[PDB]
This record gives sequence, structure tokens and C-alpha cells, in this order.
Amino acid sequence: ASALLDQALELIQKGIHPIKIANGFDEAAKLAISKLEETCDDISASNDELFRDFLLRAAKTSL
Amino acid sequence: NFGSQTPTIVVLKEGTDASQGKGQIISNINACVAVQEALKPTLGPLGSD
Repeated sequence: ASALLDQALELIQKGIHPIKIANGFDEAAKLAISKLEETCDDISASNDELFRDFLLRAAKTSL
Repeated sequence: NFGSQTPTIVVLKEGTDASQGKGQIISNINACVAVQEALKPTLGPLGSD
């Protein structure tokens, strides 16, 4: 959120209205979510033995 | 007669405002214009908060 705010400081200096700034991130955020939803793969096809390993992948990431 | 001072009787209380003028009303308009200035840029979709 600070990164969006820091980059917005330079655009306020150029004289862009804040609503056009806010609408730009809203269209960009949904566009990025729409792309990342396509590229990620599903893990439900694997059995329970490999599904336990995916939790170990995320468990070691969070700890 | 009961006192050497003889205080002059004020009509209203001390600290009670007195208000006669062609103005007076201009201050009320400027007071409304002051509050109106705060709500001025909040109009329309391209406004502010």
C-alpha cells in the first residue's frame, strides 16, 4: 500500500486527478488477478499422499 | 441615594450580545459561505472527501 502511495506521489506532481489514479489501479488490479488466475495450476487431481506434501510446502513457508 | 456610586442600569445582561446593522446579516452570510466552502469541492464524481 505504501508502494502504491509512493508511486502516486510522482503522479500527483504531474497533475493527474486522484480518481483517474484510483480507477487505474482498480482496472490494473482486476487485470492482474484475471491473469494470475489463469496461470496457476490445480492440485486437486493428485492423490492424498501428494496433497500432504503441498501443505508441507506451505507449512515450511509460513514457519 | 442609598449609595455614592449610583450605577447606571444596563438593559441586557453583561455578556448579552447587542446587534443592530446593515451588516450583522453580512456576518451570517459569510458564516454560511465559510461552511459552504468546506462542502464545495465534494460535489460530483470527480470531487474529494
